[PDB]
Amino acid sequence: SMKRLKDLREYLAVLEAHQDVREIDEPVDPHLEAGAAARWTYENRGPALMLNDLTGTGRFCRILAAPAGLSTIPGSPLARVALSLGLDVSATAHEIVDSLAAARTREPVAPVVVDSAPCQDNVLLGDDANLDRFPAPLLHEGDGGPYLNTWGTIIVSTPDGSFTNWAIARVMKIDGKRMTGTFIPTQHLGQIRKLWDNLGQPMPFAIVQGTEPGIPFVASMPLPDGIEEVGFLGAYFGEPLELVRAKTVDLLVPASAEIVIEGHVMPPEYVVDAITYRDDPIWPISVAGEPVDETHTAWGLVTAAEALALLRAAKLPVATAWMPFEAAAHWLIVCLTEDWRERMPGLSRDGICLRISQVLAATRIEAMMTRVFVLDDDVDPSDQTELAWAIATRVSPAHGRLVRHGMINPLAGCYSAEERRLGYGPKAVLNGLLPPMAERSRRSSFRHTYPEPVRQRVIELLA
Amino acid sequence: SMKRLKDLREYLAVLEAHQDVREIDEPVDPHLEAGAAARWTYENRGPALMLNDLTGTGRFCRILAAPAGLSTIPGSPLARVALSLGLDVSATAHEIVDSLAAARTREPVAPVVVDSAPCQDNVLLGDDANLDRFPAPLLHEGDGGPYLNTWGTIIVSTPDGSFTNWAIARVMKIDGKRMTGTFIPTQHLGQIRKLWDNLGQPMPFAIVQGTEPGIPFVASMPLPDGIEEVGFLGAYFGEPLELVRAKTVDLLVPASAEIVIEGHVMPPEYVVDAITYRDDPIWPISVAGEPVDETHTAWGLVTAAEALALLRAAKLPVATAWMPFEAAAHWLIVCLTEDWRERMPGLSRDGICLRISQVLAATRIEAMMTRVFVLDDDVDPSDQTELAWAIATRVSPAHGRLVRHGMINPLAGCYSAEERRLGYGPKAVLNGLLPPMAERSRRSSFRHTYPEPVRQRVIELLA
Amino acid sequence: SMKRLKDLREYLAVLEAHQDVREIDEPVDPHLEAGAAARWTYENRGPALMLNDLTGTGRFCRILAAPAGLSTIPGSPLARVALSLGLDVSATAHEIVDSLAAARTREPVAPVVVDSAPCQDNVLLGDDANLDRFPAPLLHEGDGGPYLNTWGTIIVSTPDGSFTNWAIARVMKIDGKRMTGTFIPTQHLGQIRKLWDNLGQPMPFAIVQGTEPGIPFVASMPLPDGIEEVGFLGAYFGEPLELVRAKTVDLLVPASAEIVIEGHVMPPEYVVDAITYRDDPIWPISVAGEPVDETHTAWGLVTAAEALALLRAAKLPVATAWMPFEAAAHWLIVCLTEDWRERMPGLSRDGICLRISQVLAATRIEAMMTRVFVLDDDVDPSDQTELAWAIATRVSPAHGRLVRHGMINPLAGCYSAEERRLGYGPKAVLNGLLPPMAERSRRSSFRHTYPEPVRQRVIELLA
Amino acid sequence: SMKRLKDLREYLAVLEAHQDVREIDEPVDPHLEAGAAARWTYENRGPALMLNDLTGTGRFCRILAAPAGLSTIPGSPLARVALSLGLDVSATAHEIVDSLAAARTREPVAPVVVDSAPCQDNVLLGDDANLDRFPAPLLHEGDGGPYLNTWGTIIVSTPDGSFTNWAIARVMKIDGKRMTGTFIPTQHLGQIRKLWDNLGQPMPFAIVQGTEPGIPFVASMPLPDGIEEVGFLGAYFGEPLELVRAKTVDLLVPASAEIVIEGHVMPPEYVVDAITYRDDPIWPISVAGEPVDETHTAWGLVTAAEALALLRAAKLPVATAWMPFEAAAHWLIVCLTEDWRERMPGLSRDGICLRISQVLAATRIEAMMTRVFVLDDDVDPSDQTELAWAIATRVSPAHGRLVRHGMINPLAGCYSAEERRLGYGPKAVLNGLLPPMAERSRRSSFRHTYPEPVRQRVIELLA
Ligand code: NA
Ligand code: NA
Ligand code: NA
Ligand code: NA
Repeated sequence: SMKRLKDLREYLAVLEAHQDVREIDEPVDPHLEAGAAARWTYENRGPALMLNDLTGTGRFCRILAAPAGLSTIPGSPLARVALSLGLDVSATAHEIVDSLAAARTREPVAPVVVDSAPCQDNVLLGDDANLDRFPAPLLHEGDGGPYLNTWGTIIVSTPDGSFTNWAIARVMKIDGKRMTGTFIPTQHLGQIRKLWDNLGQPMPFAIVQGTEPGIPFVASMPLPDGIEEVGFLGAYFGEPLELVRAKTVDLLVPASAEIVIEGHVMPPEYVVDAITYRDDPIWPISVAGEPVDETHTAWGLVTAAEALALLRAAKLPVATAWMPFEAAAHWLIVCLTEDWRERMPGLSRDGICLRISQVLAATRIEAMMTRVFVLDDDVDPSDQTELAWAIATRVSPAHGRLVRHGMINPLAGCYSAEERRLGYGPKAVLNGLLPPMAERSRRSSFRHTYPEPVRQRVIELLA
Repeated sequence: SMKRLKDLREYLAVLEAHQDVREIDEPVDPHLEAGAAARWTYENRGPALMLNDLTGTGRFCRILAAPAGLSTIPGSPLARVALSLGLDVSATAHEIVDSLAAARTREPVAPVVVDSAPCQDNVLLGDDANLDRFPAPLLHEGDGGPYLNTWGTIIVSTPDGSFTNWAIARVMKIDGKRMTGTFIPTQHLGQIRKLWDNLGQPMPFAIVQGTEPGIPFVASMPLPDGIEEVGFLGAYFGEPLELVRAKTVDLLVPASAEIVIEGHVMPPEYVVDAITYRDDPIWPISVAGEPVDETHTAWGLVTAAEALALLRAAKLPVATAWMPFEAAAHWLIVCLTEDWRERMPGLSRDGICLRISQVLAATRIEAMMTRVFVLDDDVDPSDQTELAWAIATRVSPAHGRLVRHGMINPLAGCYSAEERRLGYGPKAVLNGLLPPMAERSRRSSFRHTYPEPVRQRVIELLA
Repeated sequence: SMKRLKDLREYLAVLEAHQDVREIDEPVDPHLEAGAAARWTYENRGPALMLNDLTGTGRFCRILAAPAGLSTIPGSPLARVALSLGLDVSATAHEIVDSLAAARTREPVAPVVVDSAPCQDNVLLGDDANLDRFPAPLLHEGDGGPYLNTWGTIIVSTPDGSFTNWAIARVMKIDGKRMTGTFIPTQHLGQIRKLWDNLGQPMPFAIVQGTEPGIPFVASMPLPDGIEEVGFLGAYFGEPLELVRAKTVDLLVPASAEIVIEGHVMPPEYVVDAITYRDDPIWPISVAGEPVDETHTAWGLVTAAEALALLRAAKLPVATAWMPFEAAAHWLIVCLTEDWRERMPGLSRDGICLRISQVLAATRIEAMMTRVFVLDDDVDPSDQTELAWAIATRVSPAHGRLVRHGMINPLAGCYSAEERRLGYGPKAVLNGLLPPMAERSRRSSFRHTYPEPVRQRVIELLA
Repeated sequence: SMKRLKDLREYLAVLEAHQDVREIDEPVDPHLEAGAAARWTYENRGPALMLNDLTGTGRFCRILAAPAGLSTIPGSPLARVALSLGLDVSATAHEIVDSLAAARTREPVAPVVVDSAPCQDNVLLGDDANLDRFPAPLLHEGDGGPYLNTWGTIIVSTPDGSFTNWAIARVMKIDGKRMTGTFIPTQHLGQIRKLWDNLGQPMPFAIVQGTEPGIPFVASMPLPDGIEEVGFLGAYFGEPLELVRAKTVDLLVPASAEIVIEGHVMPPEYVVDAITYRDDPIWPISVAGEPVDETHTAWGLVTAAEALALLRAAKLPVATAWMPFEAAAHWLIVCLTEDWRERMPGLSRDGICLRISQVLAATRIEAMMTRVFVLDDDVDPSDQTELAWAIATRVSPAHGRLVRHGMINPLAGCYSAEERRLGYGPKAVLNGLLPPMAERSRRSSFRHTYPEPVRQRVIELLA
């Protein structure tokens, strides 16, 4: 019973109904103010912002800030993530990652090609296809230039057209016709780009902004090599995604897009050949930084879902997995089921942490995990206070730490200059599992230390 | 310019004015319901509760739950602590610990003896001095019996009457005339009790409930041997505390008390000889458990203030110290001033962490510190999210950890059964200090990454 | 100016001249006594033994015990290794590993095919090719059966005949016509066996015993995939090795062999089709166990030479590398040149240990290195006492340790049952490098603390 | 059945009988050559040297070098230590430390005062008591000046004359009448000196050279406060030591001395008032440095015996304790009895290492132990190769390490400049204990892997 939102207009109408989006009619400068407005919103847990009037381009193209920031909906901080993934506004952290991990066990659903889409109501070709017609947000003071892609999806196919990857990567503006961005060889955009370099031809590309809200989550997900995001999205929502043919390149793009930037990557510069957009386009942005923004609510969250699916595929009894937002997507929490010993009869607590480390180390996501804490599932790892309490009271100050050295996340902060320069540094797995213990010996709180009738009576008096 | 609240009535009238206390007129059972009501309040950040009607004793003696729990006052979660310590309702974590540490550098102020006090308006002697007249709260299902003292102060003097210690220790009820509690030889109540055992005489004692709100904070503070709490309280508030002579023992007690239990500790059982109380007495309780209760807001907080004073007395450039409530008073955070290298020219980051560890290890509080994180003072350690972000992004997953083994806190959770049985286990100091770095290279947030006029303009549009 | 010994007779005549081989004319039982005689010899640093008379087969086939054990030659414990590798009887540990590592930078020398060889003076075919004609030594009480190969070389080619690997692996006798041994898929015998399994044909093989003494050292060496041992041996000695065609299989075998066992590996059982041998054959054995035997003098030694070549190929300033015999080939010592900082200007001591760990982790030999100690080259790592002194006085008891977890050596002793069962466990790199220090501040000994004339004068008086 | 050697002449006559002392009749310079001659002797395991003719003083006073260096006696490297402690020339490492630890459980034996002694046959008083009459050896190039005491004993009493400590401490010559040396407040010479400073009087002292060989071993032993060395020596040998009254100070000195230097320590300079000596005096020296010298054979050895006695007094099942000479007295090895689990039923391997660490940390010797390895007693920790093999094959590369930080040995090499400057650094306890294992699963050697008759038969053939 999914509640898939089919485009950004539907997503915004649902946020509006829950008073979780605010319109700003005063002029906002894309030079630093739009980015600062997004940071204020994340950090104060404000409503998403629709910047209706931007210096330089006026009311032509709106900007959506904090598209999946923490929500203002009372009692539902994950509501933007939940709604983006077609779940109830009050879906829990565990229901979200479990829904994504469950879809990894299902067969991919091929998309369907539609003849027309609102994203092509307006078409700009040749010299008219110029990025100077749209906002060029300078998101942070020290950035190298305007970051045109922070929440949109890059689409590239292999030369034969048999495989297509969808990915969010940062793209910076050079001028009105050119953009640039990194093509890491360990990522899929780079692997596909190498195939176009071997044939000696420019790689065709498309960048879509403001699609249905589920796409940027799956485009952030580190799926295995050879698994298409569009197929996974189809299996996740239980129906085909509708794609439309691009106007100047042989690529299929989401029909739900607000804006489509088409072109070729020269053998790294993106060259714009066409820009298509629906009437009154909206360009979402994501302003990465300290917690909590979409680096944490989308990228780290879908990385936790992928870890949960990989650990379960290795038959480990993992109740849930989560990348705590306060740890800025540097940490993975792995919670084992209460009966993990019955499910894995031959291993001690140290043994199951060794096995988790071994399984995670064989996957694509291992370098992202600066720390993995292994805990019992009486802890909700999305509850900041309960998670800090469990780590402080269950992880020894000296033992239960399994260090590995190898490839590291170059964006992670906890590395020395030498470790960064070598791309070689430590990653740890910390054992916070308890021995078999009665609920009242490991807890001391309202819900764990008082009989049901006493709690009921207190709830009647106070709630 | 202190704003000292002189008794519990004044404290409660100030909480009432800020809508931070709620009266419960329905009957509440001291058998588990009062304790459960206190846990619900802590965990939901509710107003302090005045339980006006208790099963067994009716409206005779009221119970105050969550006397210094987190406050409901908007934007002021530490308001109960701040008001208890005579500070503004909005005093920050740093102003609180800094005010306490500043008083450790001042000369003690001797108390003054008053002839009469409201705590002696009603006097019960002999067979009338029976604890069965007052509530006997069973605070948690598995407790050994009713805990009569969780927030009151125990007063004991040395045989010569030259030195008096005030301390909060748990006291359990045996029957109407007797109570029991531990007398650890490493603590001051035990050290003073040994002097009464050498002379072969029962130690006189007094337990006061519901005093002025500052007393339980200083009675929780692990001050050095030979420093009286009453003298420190006097130096802290900048005026003498008023004491009154006890009716059946040669002891001075706070004139601000709600209830005074007098007696002798038999050579360990407390035997009640007299009970005195003011009209409509209030018996506060503290229901220790998971975060956040007075174990964290008072005991861990005053332990952080004592650590800050000890580190500063060793000439270390410590900006602030704090025991994060989410880590259940297991962790100390030590923040160094930005110019610590100018102040300590001969030490590297590792060197200053070694020095901090050496200084803390020579003090009475070292065994309580399961982990100490050493960080820069651009982090507010009382901000849960910023603290977790700083630890995750600045503490290496492998290096910068200084482990010591020795005496441990027997109540701390992060120890194995063998470490607890030996009383011997690990304590760690973790280095999260950064090399010299520009603000924009170590931060990415609203307040650190945008110019003042851009932030002002965003605040005008959104706040 | 190599001094290559061309067969086992020449090797034995050189040991005889230095009184480093002893003949035992009394009968010795291959059931445990030959193995026990080899252990006594290793452990007491006795001469190599020529067992002239064996129970069951009499004087037909002699056994050579401790072929490369520590030598009795005064002042030359490595003499058997040195002579085996064509070096002077007094070649140092460093000259040995440096000679092997220098040959890794030279082009391979193709062997030459000779028409006849002494190893085919006697030929046994069909039912006559029966292992019951030769000794079947039970080397240790608890072994599964007789180990026929402990010091001989297994020869296998790829189906096309374009690539040949030579390797020492343990082979156990089943009966007179069959033997068995492990074919690990991570080793070359297994990788080549997989190619014969794909075609669905039995893999032809040959096992040679008692070849020229240099062959078992290179057959123990973990060379990169695609580097033939015969080509390396040729480059090392500076001349082609002479091979002869096997009688019943399309394989080339060393013409210097004492015995040649030919056959096919059935898709794991070795089936004997022919046995050829020179008059008065000698079957060498190696009896692995505690230090010091050929596990240490040959396998660990050639593994240190391969590590030295790999570290130098990555441009690291490595003076020498060594696997100390007392650590039973569990440890690698890496010594840096005195001017390593001038050669690697951008790295601290920690940084160069990180780089060494990164380089070693990318190679085939990483899992063998349970511990790597990185030291200065003022330490001779082949001097037991100086090495223990340098580790104790230069490796911090807490810091400078870089742990990695991954594949482990299943034969290494320092792993728990769970780490062995998972094949996953810790390997460490320990930093024992000093800061720049004057010779007299880091040494206190005869050769480092007294002027040249004072030492000369003492040598004149005492030596 | 002790074989106590009563003076240095008897000790030297016993070494002579075993060809373990060599006389050098050629002139040797005390300026560097005597020290270099001692280093050559230690490092080449040469006989002890009697330097009969010294530049400057001729044949007046002989020098004994390497008094307890490793012995030349075949199969008995510890013979000088064994003979010094009244044991058989072939006493094992374990018999030596066990004999010393057994004496710690016996009542002290008061000495006896004799009227005359050979050490007073020649008496120098006033201006004749001048150190320029005796050799002034400059033992190492960079020393601050001549070290007059390296193997002799300093004798000091408390002002009341109720307690006397005997200790070896380095004493440097200033001129003919004055010497200097450190008086560490944590050591006994300093503690006794503080009592003479409180009364405002110079502390009388005596330095004895060339006593009976057992005295420098006990004068090196870190016995508890209040245990006199003379009483311990008496209990160890099972008879009273004979003392003689000093000529110019109220002190008793060993009657077995070669030379007695008497005087007062000025409130730190030793001032010489009298020198007494027996005919043809011998002045022994000890030239500390790299292994192996008396720092290792005496100081570290008696420290291992004291650790063995302290661990046994805490009821730990310790088979033996040893400070390996190759680790330069930086390491303690603690071996547990095979049945330690039966003797300590409630502890795991980690638990017993925690308990050992806790017991050692409460003693005077804890700061000396940079590393403690806890092993099973199937390992002889005095066998260099077996010890290195056991550490490499039984101590995990990552786990089983218990680090403590605290006071360190300022002479130990394994500390950074910051740790030395603070006097604060890490000390580790490493767990090398095995789970219950059959002899053949943990050993592979001649004595452990072959039946008794097979070994007997091999010994008959080869030994
Ligand atoms: Na992708
Ligand atoms: Na106190
Ligand atoms: Na090979
Ligand atoms: Na002493």
